Amino acid sequence: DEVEDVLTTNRIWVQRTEDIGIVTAEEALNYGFSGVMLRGSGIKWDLRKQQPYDAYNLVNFDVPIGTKGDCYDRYLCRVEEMRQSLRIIDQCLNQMPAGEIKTD
Amino acid sequence: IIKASTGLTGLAVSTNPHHTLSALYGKILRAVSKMPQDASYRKYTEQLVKQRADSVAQHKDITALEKAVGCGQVEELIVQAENELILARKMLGWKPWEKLVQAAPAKQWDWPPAQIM
Amino acid sequence: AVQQVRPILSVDREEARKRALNLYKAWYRQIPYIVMDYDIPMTVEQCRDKLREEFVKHRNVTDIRVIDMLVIKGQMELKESVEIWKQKGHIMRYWKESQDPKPTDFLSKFIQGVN
Amino acid sequence: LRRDVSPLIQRIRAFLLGREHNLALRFEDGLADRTQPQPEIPDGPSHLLSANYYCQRDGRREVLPPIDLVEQQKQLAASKLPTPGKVYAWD
Amino acid sequence: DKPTVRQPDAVARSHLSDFGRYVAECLPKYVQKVQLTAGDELEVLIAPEGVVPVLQFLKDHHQAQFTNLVDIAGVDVPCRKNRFEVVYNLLSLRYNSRIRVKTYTDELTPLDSACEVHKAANWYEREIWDMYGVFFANHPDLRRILTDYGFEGHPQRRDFPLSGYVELRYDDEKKRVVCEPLELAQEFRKFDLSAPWEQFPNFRN
Amino acid sequence: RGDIEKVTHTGQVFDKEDYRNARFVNAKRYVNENWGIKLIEEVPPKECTERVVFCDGGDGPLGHPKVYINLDKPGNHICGYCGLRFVKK
Amino acid sequence: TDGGPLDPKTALARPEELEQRNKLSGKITVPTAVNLSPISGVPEEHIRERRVRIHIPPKNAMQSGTDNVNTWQIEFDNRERWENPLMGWASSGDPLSNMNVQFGSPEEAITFCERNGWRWYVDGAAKPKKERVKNYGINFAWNKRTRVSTK
Amino acid sequence: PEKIEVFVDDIPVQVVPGTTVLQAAAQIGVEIPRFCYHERLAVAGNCRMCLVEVEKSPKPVAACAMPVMKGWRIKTNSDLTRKAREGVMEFLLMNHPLDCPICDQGGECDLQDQAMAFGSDRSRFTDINYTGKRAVEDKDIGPLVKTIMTRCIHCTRCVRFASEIAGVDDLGTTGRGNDMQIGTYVEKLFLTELSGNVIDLCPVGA
Amino acid sequence: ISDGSSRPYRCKIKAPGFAHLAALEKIGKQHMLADVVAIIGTLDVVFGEIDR
Ligand code: SF4
Ligand code: SF4
Ligand code: FES
Ligand SMILES: [Zn+2]
Repeated sequence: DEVEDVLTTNRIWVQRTEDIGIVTAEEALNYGFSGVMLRGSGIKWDLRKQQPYDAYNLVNFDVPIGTKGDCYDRYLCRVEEMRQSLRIIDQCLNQMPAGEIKTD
Repeated sequence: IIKASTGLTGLAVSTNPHHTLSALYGKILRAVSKMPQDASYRKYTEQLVKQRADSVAQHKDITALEKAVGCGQVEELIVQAENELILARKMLGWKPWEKLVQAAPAKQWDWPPAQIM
Repeated sequence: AVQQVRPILSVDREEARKRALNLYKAWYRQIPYIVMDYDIPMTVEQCRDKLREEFVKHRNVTDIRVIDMLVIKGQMELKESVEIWKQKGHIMRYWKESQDPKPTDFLSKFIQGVN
Repeated sequence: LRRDVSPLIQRIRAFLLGREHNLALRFEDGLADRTQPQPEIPDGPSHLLSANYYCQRDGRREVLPPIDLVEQQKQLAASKLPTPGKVYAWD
Repeated sequence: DKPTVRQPDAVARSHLSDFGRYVAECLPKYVQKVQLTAGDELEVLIAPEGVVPVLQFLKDHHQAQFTNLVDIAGVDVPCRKNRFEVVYNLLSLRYNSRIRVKTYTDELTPLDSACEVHKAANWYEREIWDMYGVFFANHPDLRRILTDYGFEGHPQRRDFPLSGYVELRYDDEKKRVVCEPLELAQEFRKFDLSAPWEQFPNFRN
Repeated sequence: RGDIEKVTHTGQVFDKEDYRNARFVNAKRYVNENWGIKLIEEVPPKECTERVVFCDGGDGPLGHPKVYINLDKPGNHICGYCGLRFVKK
Repeated sequence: TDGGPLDPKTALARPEELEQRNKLSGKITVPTAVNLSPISGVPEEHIRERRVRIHIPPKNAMQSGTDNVNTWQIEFDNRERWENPLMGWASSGDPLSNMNVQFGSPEEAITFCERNGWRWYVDGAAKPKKERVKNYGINFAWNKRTRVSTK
Repeated sequence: PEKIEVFVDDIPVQVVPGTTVLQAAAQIGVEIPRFCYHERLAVAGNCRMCLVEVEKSPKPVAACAMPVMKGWRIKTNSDLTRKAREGVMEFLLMNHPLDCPICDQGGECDLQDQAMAFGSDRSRFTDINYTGKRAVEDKDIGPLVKTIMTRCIHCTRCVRFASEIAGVDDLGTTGRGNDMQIGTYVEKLFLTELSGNVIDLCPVGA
Repeated sequence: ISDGSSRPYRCKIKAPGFAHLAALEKIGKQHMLADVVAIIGTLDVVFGEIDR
């Protein structure tokens, strides 16, 4: 909250990030983009939800999607992945079973 | 009644999606009508684009068309139809319906490869 | 024997010879811009003699695909020398300026070491 | 108990932050003990000594060479079009 | 049940089986063999001359929208007649799946570049040019991307040694970083970890 | 300096005519004063009654793997891991 | 064909460019004996000096398993190793001394060595199998010297 | 003479009628595990590792010394064959000392490789805590050999090598049962121009 | 990909930043120098995985 109070609302950060480095979604698909650079351009694609692995499907979270595709949307997407990672950390601290740590 | 945005940059909204989809589907039929009838790709593309053309002609609303097709939003349907039109133009020259251009070499697809056998 | 393969940039030997001569012409034009820019202790005539020796040690090959692969690699070194894309430490690697030469007679090879 | 500024500077900091302030710095009272009792890791599903054999638990031997699908259809054979998976709308 | 053994997906197996037979029906000329490996992954072994249309088909068909090409991997097998093999890994977002398209290439035989289909290959085949040394025809920019500028040979070829052929040091009579023949201070101790008893009876056939 | 001419427990010392003693004019030679042989023969052998005995290093899980030594042969039987000597009267 | 828009880089190209694209799309006749020594990037000294041994690897005599015997392999001739004067390791100036390349048949390794221009030789051929009869009744025999004295 | 047909691992193969199960198995390519079968020595049935299940039989057969007949279907990768191998070598490994880091045969020991392939994953031996495994004294067999008789698995390869190929009969099998020791009865030296091969013929490295 | 032995036959690592640095040529074009500096950051790209 303190880091976002300094960085996110500022006019210099907006003028240095917004409408800069705009990548279209068909260029993102054709050039083989993955992750936040897919998610910042409006494409709803997170590998933790579509093809789940290693108990991501017993925990619940939100997938942040950008709109414009510039630097500001990707920065806000990274901060929202930070907060949803805090949510998944909360759920994993809430429930864990007692048992072995490795395969037998 | 119009979509404000697609939620997806690089693709603006379409003023007349139905006529663009119908024109692309008619051009796909015109490109596939030159294919031989024994080729299975012609039959599969004709079945696909006939089903999609019946879905476009049956539904006049945009979001009803997007729900009835079920693939996605209608601009991505225009993108898919354009890509399949480019494919149907290219596969007349690529000539896929014939036999194998190159036979299998000896021990080409054997794993593990170091065995005597 | 006989084999039907896809060619690389040339069908017969004459086109590959023309591409090798085009490499020699382009390297000849690129040598005086290499000398004045790269800060190397080699005279232009020594650079052209080294270019001649690099072509001479590849005169012996006969296969057109091998010749055209050599043409492609020489064009890559030319493109890495038109744009500077390199340092002076890598340009002098053709001359082998740091390796002390080894004798070829059997007595000196017997005296020095088993190699 | 914990080292901080006097509450006048704390109220000045809470006014300038725009929110109530929780201490970012860790303390010995808020953390767990460095010396803990010695733990016992429980056994897994197949440390039972009676029932298990390795032949029913060997995942490395249950793999197979990859299946030629045209040959499999030819051996086992003697509507909507086939999709690679479920349709997901990323639009 | 069996908690140690990994449980596969039956519906993914059925969907990839139907799509693999669909691909083998659609392109009888270029598709050589369609297989479905363990772990629910489809491998479409193709002819070299079908390197460019099949991916284009997998870019542009309505049941094959493999929009992302995530990487191209090269495997060097020296025992085969055509030495290298080239593996294209494609991801479909619409149908939420992956496919592998495998082809074979000699040390001198070209491959037609997939840069007209997928632009990510604009560097990826360059890596296959640098690591293995296969020429990609109709490439917009084919250069060495990962190795040295004065480097000779291709590293991840199995004929190339692990430690290379040359080393670099600094030399004061030339005031330059110079190139010397390779001498290790301690050699790479090769360990013989070959299995003397076979473990998997299903892979000898 | 006597650490240059000192012999380690592996029986290694550099000769007086060797050039490799020129590395020790600025850094002293490290010879371990605790030889394992002397500190393993300082430990007296353990007298046992049973025909076979078990050794585990004297620490449990922190020692060596547990091995069984036969004591029917007369003499001192040496554990191959830790060097402890057992004897049966 | 299709009545759509034609490709502009093929219609507007010169007849010399149409002949250039069709000749590279064909198949040329080459000899199958191809020397690839200048292409592989090996220094010429290792080409003219090193000798390559194609062999089936020896079975470990203390072990009954023959799975590691089941391949052929290429290995390079052992050069001089030495002790470094600092600390006592085994320094070696041979870059190719640590490379064993697996192969299925000696003909494949011979063609690979002719491709890469190495000076190749085969140490030994494939071992023929001799039919030896083994059964338990020979151990207990009547007027035979093969009667066992153990057990 | 004629060749009889046997179906080894559901693969038909024509064999000489004097051949056993293991020779037909090595003919088709499959390696049946062994500890006492050496092809230059006499056959024996004492390690019991080579048990395979043939069809319409109540008990598994030892593949090293059971000659084949016409119409047999031998299943090497069967469930009963793997269960028999795991049980037999679990019996082999209940009394083996924990000497692998101080054993020179380790890294090429037959018992380690045959535990990693066709072996169990964990020891079922509860009695390591109390009334534990055996230990036998070392015999001064010679100055060329180093004998640790606790690691011996009683496979009788050295005794067959002495009485068959080496010629002298100094090696022997003393004792009865679990206290059986494979060594000379007195403090003797086993001397032959061929004692080094005994180190080759010991599968465990006693 | 594995040949069944103790070692992997070939392991290829797909760098997430490889395609991003590939499309840097189109994304960063017609921009300011300071705009190129921010763009390089916006693609996340440590070059250990890119260089492999
Ligand atoms: S005989 Fe084999 S299993 Fe036993 S201690 Fe030696 S290496 Fe280990
Ligand atoms: S000493 Fe070795 S060869 Fe002799 S019976 Fe024991 S394990 Fe077998
Ligand atoms: S190998 Fe058959 S019982 Fe020993
Ligand atoms: Zn001990």
